[PDB]
Amino acid sequence: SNRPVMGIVQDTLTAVRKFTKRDVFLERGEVMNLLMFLSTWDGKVPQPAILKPRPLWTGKQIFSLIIPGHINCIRTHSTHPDDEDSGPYKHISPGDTKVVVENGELIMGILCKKSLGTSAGSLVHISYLEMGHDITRLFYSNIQTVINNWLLIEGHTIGIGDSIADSKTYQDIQNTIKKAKQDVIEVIEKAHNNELEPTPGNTLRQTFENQVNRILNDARDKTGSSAQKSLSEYNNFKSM
Amino acid sequence: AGILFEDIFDVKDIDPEGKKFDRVSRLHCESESFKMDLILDVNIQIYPVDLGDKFRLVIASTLYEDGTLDDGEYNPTDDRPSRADQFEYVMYGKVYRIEGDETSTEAATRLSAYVSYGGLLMRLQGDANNLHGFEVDSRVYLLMKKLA
Amino acid sequence: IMEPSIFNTLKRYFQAGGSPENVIQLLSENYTAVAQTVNLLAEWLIQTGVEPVQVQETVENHLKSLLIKHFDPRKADSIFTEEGETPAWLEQMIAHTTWRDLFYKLAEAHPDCLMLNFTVKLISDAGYQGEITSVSTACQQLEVFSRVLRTSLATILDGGEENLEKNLPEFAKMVCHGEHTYLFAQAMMSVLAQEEQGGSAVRRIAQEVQRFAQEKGHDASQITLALGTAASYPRACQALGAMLSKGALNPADITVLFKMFTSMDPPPVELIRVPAFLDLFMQSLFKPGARINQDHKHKYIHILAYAASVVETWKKNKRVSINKDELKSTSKAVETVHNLCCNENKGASELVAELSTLYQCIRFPVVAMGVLKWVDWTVSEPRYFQLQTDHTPVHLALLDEISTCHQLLHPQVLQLLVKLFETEHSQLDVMEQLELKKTLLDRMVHLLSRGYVLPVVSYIRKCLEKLDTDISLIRYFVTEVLDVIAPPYTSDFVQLFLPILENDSIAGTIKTEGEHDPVTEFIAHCKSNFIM
Amino acid sequence: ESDTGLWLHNKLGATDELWAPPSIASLLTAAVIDNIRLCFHGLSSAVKLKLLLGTLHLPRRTVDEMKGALMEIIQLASLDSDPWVLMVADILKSFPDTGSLNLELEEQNPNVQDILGELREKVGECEASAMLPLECQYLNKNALTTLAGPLTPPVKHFQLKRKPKSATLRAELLQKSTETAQQ
Amino acid sequence: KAFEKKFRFDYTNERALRRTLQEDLVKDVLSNAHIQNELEREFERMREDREVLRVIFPTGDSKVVLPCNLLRMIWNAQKIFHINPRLPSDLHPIKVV
Repeated sequence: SNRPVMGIVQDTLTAVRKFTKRDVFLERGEVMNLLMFLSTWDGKVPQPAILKPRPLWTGKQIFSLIIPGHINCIRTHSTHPDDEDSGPYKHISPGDTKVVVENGELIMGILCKKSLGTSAGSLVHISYLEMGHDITRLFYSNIQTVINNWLLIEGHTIGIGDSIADSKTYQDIQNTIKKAKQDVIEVIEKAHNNELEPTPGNTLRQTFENQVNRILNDARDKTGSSAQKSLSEYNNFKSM
Repeated sequence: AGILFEDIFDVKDIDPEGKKFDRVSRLHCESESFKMDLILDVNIQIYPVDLGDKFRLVIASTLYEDGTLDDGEYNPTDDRPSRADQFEYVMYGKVYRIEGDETSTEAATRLSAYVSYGGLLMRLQGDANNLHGFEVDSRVYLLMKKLA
Repeated sequence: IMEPSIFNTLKRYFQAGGSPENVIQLLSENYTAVAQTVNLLAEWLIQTGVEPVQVQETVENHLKSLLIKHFDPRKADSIFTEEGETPAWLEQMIAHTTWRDLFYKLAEAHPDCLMLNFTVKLISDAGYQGEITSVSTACQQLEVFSRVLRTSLATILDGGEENLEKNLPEFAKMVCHGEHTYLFAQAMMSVLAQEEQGGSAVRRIAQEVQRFAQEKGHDASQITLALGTAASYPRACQALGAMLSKGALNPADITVLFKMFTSMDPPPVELIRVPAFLDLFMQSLFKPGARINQDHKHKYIHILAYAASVVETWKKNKRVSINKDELKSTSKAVETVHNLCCNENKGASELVAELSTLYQCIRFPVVAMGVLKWVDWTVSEPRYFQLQTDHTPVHLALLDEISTCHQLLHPQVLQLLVKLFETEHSQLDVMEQLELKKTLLDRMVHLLSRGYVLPVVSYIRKCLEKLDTDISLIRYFVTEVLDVIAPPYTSDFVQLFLPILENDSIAGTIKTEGEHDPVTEFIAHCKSNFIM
Repeated sequence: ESDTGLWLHNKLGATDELWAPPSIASLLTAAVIDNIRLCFHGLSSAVKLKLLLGTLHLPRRTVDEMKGALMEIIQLASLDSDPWVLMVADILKSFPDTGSLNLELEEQNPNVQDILGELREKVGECEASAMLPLECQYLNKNALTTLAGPLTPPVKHFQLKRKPKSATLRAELLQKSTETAQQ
Repeated sequence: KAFEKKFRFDYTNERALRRTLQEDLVKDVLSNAHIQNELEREFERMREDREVLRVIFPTGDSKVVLPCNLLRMIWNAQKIFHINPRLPSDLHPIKVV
């Protein structure tokens, strides 16, 4: 399928997604600790993104140090709004969800599995084609080592606090379940009294079965959507 | 001496469509006089910017006032007098896009320069007479300083 | 037919000399017959054809201009007019000043400065000061422009609200062509609006001109604030100037304003009554999206309440008695309405529930205007009509409430209704579309019931005649209107309602009414009213 | 700068536009104004009009810095024989000093006299069913009574037999709201 | 019409050539008609290719696998050679053809 098969595996992927966010800043000591693990580092500490108040490197600078040679790719983050490229801010992403790697340096964007994974046209595939293949081996090794060693400082977990929504969300879920259950019951009482009419193409029992499955699938989808609007951006399920 | 742009802006909006990141927020600012928009990502933790502030913003090709044109390496021991001592928030980044209201027949009037400071994005939409010093894929500084 | 060139042949005839071979040949250049007379006889031949009507002379003059447009001699126009003579242009402007010089100065307009000057002076000599101005750019020379502005203002002020829609573009294309002319016109508006004895119409015309300036591309808010008294208090006016130069709401700017308000030294209330400011307020507050961050929200509501609530007594340019005892109720109403527009609870499970509180709120004019704008921005969303209760009349019931509790919003209500009526709704059933049109016509009938009738019937006639709509819709409109009205009939209503009824489907009105008689009663009353 | 009159005629001399062009506060610095003050009688009337209109678009603080030079430009503009320049100077003479524009605008000009007299008569005779301003769609009932008198009733073009079905619709929806509120 | 607007390289316009090319190349294109003939011929070839593609792909999709990523290579050339695409270019279109 003319695509890479290696990709970036789970934990390194999550740690690099959290790493390349816009609000990630690194102290000088942490920057030196991270740059110690780059095999392809020429020994020059980059100019910080923040100089005067607290010299503070952004993680995107370290990842640009990772990215080899001078490769250029444009990808989209997994949560990139589809209505973002229509109106304004199509080049200055408010969500930082537009991955642009330019002249071998990560300009912007958060690297999900659609940037570093096994999808065709990803960063690793272009690194394989534009650069060599030993260089891509170095790229994989550097990503793994330095992102794990930053994950030591950051830390990533999952717990029972990541599986609990606030009481308003629970009330919404229970209200939706009750409404769908009552709807199924009234569909049943329509079916008993022969007031249900058969859909053209199948029997009455299946017009009924199609109705019940449709209502229950709508309930499942609505409850799932109402549940996944309440992660508060720190939920580790959402992180993964 | 090496300054590409200098203007006084006024903070009008802080991330009006919600706060995407807790440590960095974008400021929708208007110029005091030049009638230009500036959308700027700033670290709120180390440098809090409140709504309604007024600040000077000076894009400079280099911090050294002689225009010595450093490469961009981190030199914390260089005691050459830089312009950063006049300011309080210095961001170094590369300008990656200069789009503008242009036509295939006549010139561009309103330019829009895009610059990324590591990952912190800044769009400067102004007139071509003020954004003429910007060049695509060059290295610039920020030099913002709030004032009453 | 070389006779037609007597003049130039003359000086080449008495003083030919030398070798007059070219002189004889140009004396011999009209090799045809008397085709000048034959061209006039072409009209006599058309007398046996279809029509050589006065339009035949018009077409001859049109071909005249068509072959004239090649030369149209700017080249010697300045020389031939600086000759201080030529009843040519004077006579043409006396007789044929309809569109000849109009197209002439619409063609090039850089040269022929003296032909243009003579045509413009003759346009000034015409009675109605500026109708033949061969250019809508007649705002360059002051003695002409001031008088044209005066006569146009007289025309509009004698016209009224009906003429407010027809004459205002023809008046604003002049005073917005140049912004120095805009400054002159707005200064005149300010000086005329200094008086309280009829200056409200002048202020309204100024506001419409400013709205057209905002449409066309002016940053005319700074001029508007410079003309006003708001500049006497500098910083608030400067904040307003920046905010209206950006056309958007900044919470910092409104906090700056709010710090100056609700104190013991408020600014004169005419600084906040500018309508574009309130329109931006509506845009930033009552859009179905565009959330406001819950902290300076009460400041927004208080600013709107102070704008639309307080009174004052300017006893010789000073106030001595203002009150704030009803802006608490206004703030409560606007806060409730904004909460109702922010909750957006799916299919109005709550919008239907709190409809009584909404009816209580829409008793207020600013609340009604905000709800009207919100319903405009909600219903006019494409693919909205997929929730159906009775083809979704809920927001249209709010339209009815707005039309009921007030009267000045009726132009906007009718504009929204006709915008929805003209809008073809895709992905809907054709019968469903027809019943949606029926609901909109029911709303129009409700508007007709509360006094606002003449524009509605005018639009019904316009859509029956021009770009004609379905005749059944007009039949239904007539049926519903005549089931609720009957005896006395002001003459204007009869004059406007007669032709749509008597022409084009008499028969469809009466099918099964019986107990109350059909249009026959209206016909009898129309016979009894007028003079046959 | 050098040849500043030609510079003004170059940056503002596009006569095809008659608006105050944007970035006019960026084109009007105190040094530039002081360069204008000695070559003010040379440049054309259109560019001069653009300059006088752009002097109003400056921020308040910049005007308050060097209002004396602006007043000198105003005084030089009031002497010019051009009608537009004279009128705009008459209007603008009070802007740098007070902040508000002039409202006493009747001397030295028969045009304003004629327009104001005719329009005062017209406005005095045209008070019947006056056009309320666009602000009247917003302020309340008693506020409108304070501003521009009471509410003018509509013309009763007919008589109403029965209320239309919209009354039934609002009654039914009020009943539905009552029934939904108690759930 | 979109195809003709995007691929024809209209040479008759002065200001577009002034903005896109350097003046020596502009006068080289505007003076000679042989170069104009060659540009017209390459647009003819592209119309032929359009017809061939529409025969090949009856379904309106163009996501096709090809060896050399030409857009990415053009972008790489731009990034390597420091184009600054605001300035008029200095490559002769006949050289391109």
